[PDB]
Amino acid sequence: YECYSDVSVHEEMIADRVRTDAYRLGILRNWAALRGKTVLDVGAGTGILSIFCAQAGARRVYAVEASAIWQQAREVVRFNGLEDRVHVLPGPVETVELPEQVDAIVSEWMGYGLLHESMLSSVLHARTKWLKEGGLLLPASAELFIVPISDQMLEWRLGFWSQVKQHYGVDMSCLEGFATRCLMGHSEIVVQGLSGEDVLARPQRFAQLELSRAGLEQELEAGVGGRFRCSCYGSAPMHGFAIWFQVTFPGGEKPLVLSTSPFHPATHWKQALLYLNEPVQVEQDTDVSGEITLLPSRDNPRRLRVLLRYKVGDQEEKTKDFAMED
Amino acid sequence: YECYSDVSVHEEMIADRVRTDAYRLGILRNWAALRGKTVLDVGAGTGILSIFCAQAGARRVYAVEASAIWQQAREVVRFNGLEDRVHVLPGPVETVELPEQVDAIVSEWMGYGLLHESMLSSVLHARTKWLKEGGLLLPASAELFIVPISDQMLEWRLGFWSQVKQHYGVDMSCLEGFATRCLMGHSEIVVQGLSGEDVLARPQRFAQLELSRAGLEQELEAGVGGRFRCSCYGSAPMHGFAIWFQVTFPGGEKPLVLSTSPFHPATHWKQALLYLNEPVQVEQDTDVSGEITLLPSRDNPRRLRVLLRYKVGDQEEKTKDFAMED
Ligand SMILES: Nc1ncnc2c1ncn2[C@@H]1O[C@H](CSCC[C@H](N)C(=O)O)[C@@H](O)[C@H]1O
Ligand SMILES: Nc1ncnc2c1ncn2[C@@H]1O[C@H](CSCC[C@H](N)C(=O)O)[C@@H](O)[C@H]1O
Repeated sequence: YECYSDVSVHEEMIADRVRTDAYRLGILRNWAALRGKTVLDVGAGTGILSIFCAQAGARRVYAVEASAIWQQAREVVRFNGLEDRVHVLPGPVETVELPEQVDAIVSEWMGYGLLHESMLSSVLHARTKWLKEGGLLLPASAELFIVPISDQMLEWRLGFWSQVKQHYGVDMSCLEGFATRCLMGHSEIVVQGLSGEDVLARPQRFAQLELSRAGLEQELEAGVGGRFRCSCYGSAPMHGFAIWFQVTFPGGEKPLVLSTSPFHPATHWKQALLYLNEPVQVEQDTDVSGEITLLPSRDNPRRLRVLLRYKVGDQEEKTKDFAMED
Repeated sequence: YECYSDVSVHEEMIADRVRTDAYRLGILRNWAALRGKTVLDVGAGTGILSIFCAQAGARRVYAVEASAIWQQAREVVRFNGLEDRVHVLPGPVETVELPEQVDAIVSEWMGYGLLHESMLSSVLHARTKWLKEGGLLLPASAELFIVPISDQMLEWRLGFWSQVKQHYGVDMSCLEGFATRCLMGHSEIVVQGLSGEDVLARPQRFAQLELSRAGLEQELEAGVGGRFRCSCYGSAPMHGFAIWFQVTFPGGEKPLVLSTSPFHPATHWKQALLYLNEPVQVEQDTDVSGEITLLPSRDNPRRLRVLLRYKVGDQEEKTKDFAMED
């Protein structure tokens, strides 16, 4: 059967060493709590996290996987001789039947912008249904950050048309307006990796999601987020905002943090970019504030929508609402 | 209006210096034939080729463009003060009405694998309808090449699963079979850029398309191509074949060749790859032969289909038919 996408998606995740080592170490550092205990792996994929749990000493791991990759998970487990310790089960976690409640849930559920097409609702469903009172959740929480940015690659693309004269003796500088409207004037969230120098101010946490928190499902439906305020470092053309997340694994010891910040090593999640309609020049101490909400799209409840109200310096407040890139 | 794709596509073409300089110089080297003459630019895009023709001395250029980018073409021409020499006209070349027959047609019509979603039929329609007897076609011809290849990036992806043990202490080598079926076992043409070291034998020309040739439209409908034979250079895991094209501009003087070969500087066309179902080991002097045809797909006449019958060394003849990547 056709499976190009199957392999590519899992290759990308497992090739993401930042992600995979964070889970590797985040699970292993909890060995004392996992040794001789049971684990549910929500969305086991190739089974890698389930085998990490077994390495950490778990007696039984339930590796639940909804798509066809479950077949590969079964094979990886059998091949590593762990079929008596890791039970790969097909189908959605919402309807899986387990022989027992579990001591722990592990899951990599995070989407682009944390919440775009994420498995969070499934993890919470599984927590409610299958996790023992006082059970371990790995990771245990997630936090969302926002900061104003100047995107060097975007700047290059905006400038491209004025470079045509130098290359080919045809003046196309008149197309800057066009490029700006097309590249910035849309209402789509753009997934792109930034570096530290693109960041124009101190990043601000705008949401914290404690996965054990009661009523988190209802919060996610209504929208998560809040206000933010920061001050710019120097002269720059601000292009908009970047948002990203981190998730935290409890330690034995200090917690382990898997971060997708532009200051930290790159991951496959990159960051989620929210472009203004056009650049705005900022200076040292330019105040930038706003209010942001992440919520389900109307027409597709799995698709991320962002509501943003913002103010840059002395410019009037502006609204720009986004929906995730196709 | 939403125009992200508009700008990106044209940015990519104009940013492709190999392509754009080839047209720049290919047109300019024909200055003696263009000076004081008329040109039809089929699919003018941003108008760049039309302005090249004006620089070459054309009295009048008809810049015909079917999509919304015509608006930008109009602006570029007005901005360069050439509205009296370059006439940007909206809509498909098939229904454009010109005041006169033209002395020359210029067009960049080539698709991936030369013929995937190409404008060749439109160029030939325009040639028949609008070009004067003995008129100049730029470029004048196209040639197609095939060679057996070993794709280093594919090899890396095939090997990936056996590297997991080293990174994360989980053995996933058992997934090689899976990766191979998924990455090679499909029937899609893959667009990817190769280097000279991926090429396993002397490339063979398998088709030549003379754009003035009578009945070329009927050839394209029936399928273009032919047999080929070559001999491998050394020990390698052969993954399949790469195909590519060149187009030729007559000189004043020697012709100018725009090539998309893996031995030549990279272009946005890259090459079109035809993977075997699994790798085959070849050695010095391993004979590789076959027959290849490029033709319209059944369900979408603009989509490229490739019929391939091939024989590697002592292995029996095999058929594998492909259709272009979604
Ligand atoms: N409701 C659900 N129940 C079970 N599996 C699900 C699910 N929703 C998504 N999935 C699966 O969850 C996986 C998430 S990707 C993470 C895979 C693996 N745990 C790893 O870390 O490498 C995908 O394979 C997807 O098919
Ligand atoms: N039948 C047709 N008539 C007119 N324009 C067409 C056409 N089919 C495709 N096009 C246009 O032809 C262009 C080809 S891309 C090449 C654009 C430009 N000449 C350059 O070299 O940079 C696209 O803009 C496409 O919209």
